[PDB]
Amino acid sequence: GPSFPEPKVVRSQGGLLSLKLSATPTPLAIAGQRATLLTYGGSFPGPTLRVRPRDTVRLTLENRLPEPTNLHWHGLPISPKVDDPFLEIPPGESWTYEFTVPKELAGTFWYHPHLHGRVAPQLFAGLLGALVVESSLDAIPELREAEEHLLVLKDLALQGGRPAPHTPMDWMNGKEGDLVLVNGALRPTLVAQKATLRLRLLNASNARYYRLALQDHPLYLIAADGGFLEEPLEVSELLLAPGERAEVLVRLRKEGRFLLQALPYDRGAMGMMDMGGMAHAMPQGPSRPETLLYLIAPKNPKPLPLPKALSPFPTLPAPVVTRRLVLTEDMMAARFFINGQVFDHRRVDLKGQAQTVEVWEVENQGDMDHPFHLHVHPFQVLSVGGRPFPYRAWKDVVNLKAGEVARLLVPLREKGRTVFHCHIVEHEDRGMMGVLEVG
Amino acid sequence: GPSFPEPKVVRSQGGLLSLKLSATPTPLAIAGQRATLLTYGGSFPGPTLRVRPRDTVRLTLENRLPEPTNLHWHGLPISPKVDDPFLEIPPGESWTYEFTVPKELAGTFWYHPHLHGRVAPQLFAGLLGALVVESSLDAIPELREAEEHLLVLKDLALQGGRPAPHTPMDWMNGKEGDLVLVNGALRPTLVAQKATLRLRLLNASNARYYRLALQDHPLYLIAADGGFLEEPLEVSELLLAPGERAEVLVRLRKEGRFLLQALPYDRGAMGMMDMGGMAHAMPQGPSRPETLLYLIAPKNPKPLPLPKALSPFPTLPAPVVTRRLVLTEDMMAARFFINGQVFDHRRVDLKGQAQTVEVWEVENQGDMDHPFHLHVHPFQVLSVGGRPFPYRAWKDVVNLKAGEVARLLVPLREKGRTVFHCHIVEHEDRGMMGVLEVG
Ligand SMILES: [Cu+2]
Ligand SMILES: [Cu+2]
Ligand SMILES: [Cu+2]
Ligand SMILES: [Cu+2]
Ligand SMILES: [Cu+2]
Ligand SMILES: [Cu+2]
Ligand code: NA
Ligand code: NA
Repeated sequence: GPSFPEPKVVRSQGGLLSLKLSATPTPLAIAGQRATLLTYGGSFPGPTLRVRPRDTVRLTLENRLPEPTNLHWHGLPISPKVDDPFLEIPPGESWTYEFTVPKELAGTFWYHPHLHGRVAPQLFAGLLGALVVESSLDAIPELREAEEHLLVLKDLALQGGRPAPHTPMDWMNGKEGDLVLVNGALRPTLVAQKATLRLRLLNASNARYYRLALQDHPLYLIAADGGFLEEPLEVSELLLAPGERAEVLVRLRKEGRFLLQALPYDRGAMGMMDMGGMAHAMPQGPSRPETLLYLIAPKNPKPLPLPKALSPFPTLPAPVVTRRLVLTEDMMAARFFINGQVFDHRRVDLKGQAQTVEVWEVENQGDMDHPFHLHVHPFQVLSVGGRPFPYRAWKDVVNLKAGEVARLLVPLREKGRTVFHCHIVEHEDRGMMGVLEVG
Repeated sequence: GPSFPEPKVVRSQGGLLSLKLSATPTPLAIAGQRATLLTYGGSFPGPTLRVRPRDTVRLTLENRLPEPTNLHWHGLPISPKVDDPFLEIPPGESWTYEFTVPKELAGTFWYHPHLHGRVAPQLFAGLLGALVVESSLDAIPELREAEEHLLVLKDLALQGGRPAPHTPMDWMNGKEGDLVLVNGALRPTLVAQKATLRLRLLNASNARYYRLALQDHPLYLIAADGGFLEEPLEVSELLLAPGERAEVLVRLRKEGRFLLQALPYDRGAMGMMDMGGMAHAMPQGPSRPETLLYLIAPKNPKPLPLPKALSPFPTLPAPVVTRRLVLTEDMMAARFFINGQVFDHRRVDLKGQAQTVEVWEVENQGDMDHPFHLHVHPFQVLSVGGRPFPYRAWKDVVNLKAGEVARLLVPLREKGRTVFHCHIVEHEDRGMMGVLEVG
């Protein structure tokens, strides 16, 4: 096959993407070993769905798991009566998700389970795939002529040919695995044929962070989670927290082999030590460095010029309310709170008005990083930690280090009940989620 | 009382020290709190016995403990039929130790239990005291005019008003306590009246090391465990392992307060950690620094000159045998071995000839420091770690860091069966001891 493995793509046909996917235990070969994973469509990752604005998506999910499941269309600003976080599909039953792709939308999204209390084991076991909304901006020559690849960043641990079970410490920290994979492959080689690469990046891990750096090269950020930036932004590295997406241009500077690495990053995970008094919690410290892939540049690379502009970011109306959402932890209990409470699907926590804009100040009073996700209503990050964000783009996950406040501008779009939660999915399963009702 | 607490002294009378001591649980005040310790003579430390060469010692030990006990006359080159490591005194019974102090002897010795398998809890709980053999060398003016003090270095931990029980990790590492005491007092003040101090130092701890340093001052070593050096040796610090003794002169240089500290020292103690894989053993690292006492210098101090010479060290006959004793560990089992075996009181390990000299090469193939002690037969340390020792003096404990070989010259003195063992007494109780028979 191609040197660089990527999920099989399913494209809409005549404006319609109509697909049946089964969620099923499936034996496959991964990373050189045989294992049984839980997959969509028989593969890990699941198939990439590729659509255009105004397409209809009709996706029938057949549940062939031994427990209930559902889908979250992560990042899509659609109705929460479709992207329904409270729906349960029982074992053996099916449900059809049908929606229209919004007109003003572009970027890399993804789909995965969202059945409260069971997300972390289901996502860890292999249930996820990407959704790409292609744009008329993809026709500008500086993007059209780039070589495009999707990179699904997802780690795994195997025991006895199956995904390793969650331990109590995994529920506290979020589970990370020793197999650090790209598109389900272990350290694949990308032999570039063009000097400019357009890489769509997805962190579909439960909890692992990827502090991305390409040896000898900057990255040019052109899209965040939910849409394009206004112009490319040069960065020396790019941190992708669980659930985040980014698109970058890589301008290969000379022939050679360059490693794409996940550099050391300390997200605040904890271990336990006994040194005579004790036992007491102790920081794990930064992750060990990982090589994600080997990038081989072509001969005599001459990259395209960067695009001067991408998409202007919308002018938003003045906001009508400011909200404050404080994140705290009880690590030894593995319980996680928003404003002092754990999720309860019967309780509405915030009530807002469709088509108004809100300012959300989300404050991490814990010691771990927490990547905060809001369904249905993409947001503009204004500042995090008191530092203004250096670009304007739609996001739907924002990472908070210990102590930091993020200030978000949140236009409320579709009416209905939806949720916001930490995207360390173990923390969501363990309570760090609340309910927003938009009317 | 005097600003500097020291154990009460019992002196021989007319050439005879005849004393009844009871080993008993005794309520006392220590470090500002009430506790019940196991004591000799009603005190912690026990009374200091002070004798001269050729004195007779007649000590009746009455056992008022709930378990058997005995005495080891640590460092005295007397008969192992008196200093009998196999003798058991049952609860409520008494035994009289009677011996003559050897003619060619001087220094600081001590007494403590040596009933195999029960040493560590009995010593930790308070059962120990010092024995001083005074010398005609003490009359030379450079020692006579010095101010003399004994410093018994011994730590403790209390729980519920009693010595803290041993945990499994204590049996592996040797138990250290958070109360780091001098003569049973917490950080006492020594207000010096003379400019030269002669300090007798005893490490009577189960396992704690004392890396001794006096602020702003060197120490002048004048005696090791079992006798004088040939001349004073200037040192910037002095490591005293469990069971070791030293005598030093301190020459106070100016008015002021100087701390005597136990500086950080890593003896190889281990803890346990769980960081996601695990649980696995991890080094504790160096001890935290401790202040042992506050030393107040007098006004306008003018120290005496040092003695030019002390005692010539004996010329020993050429040795007739070389022995090799290899120390190893099974830390997770808390088992400790010499040449692959644990102690067995029925098994003789070495057979030597009285009045010959032997070379013992003791090799630490473990990762912890081990302070190796031989009963009855004081030795001359030639080298440790391949470094020649910088002085000649009688020792009876030699500390080995991980990997190090000590080469000892061992004149065999009294006939009979005796033992050698680690003086981390938990390691002796857990097997690191063997039997020497001299005939
Ligand atoms: Cu998600
Ligand atoms: Cu969600
Ligand atoms: Cu979290
Ligand atoms: Cu001893
Ligand atoms: Cu002994
Ligand atoms: Cu030892
Ligand atoms: Na299938
Ligand atoms: Na008593």
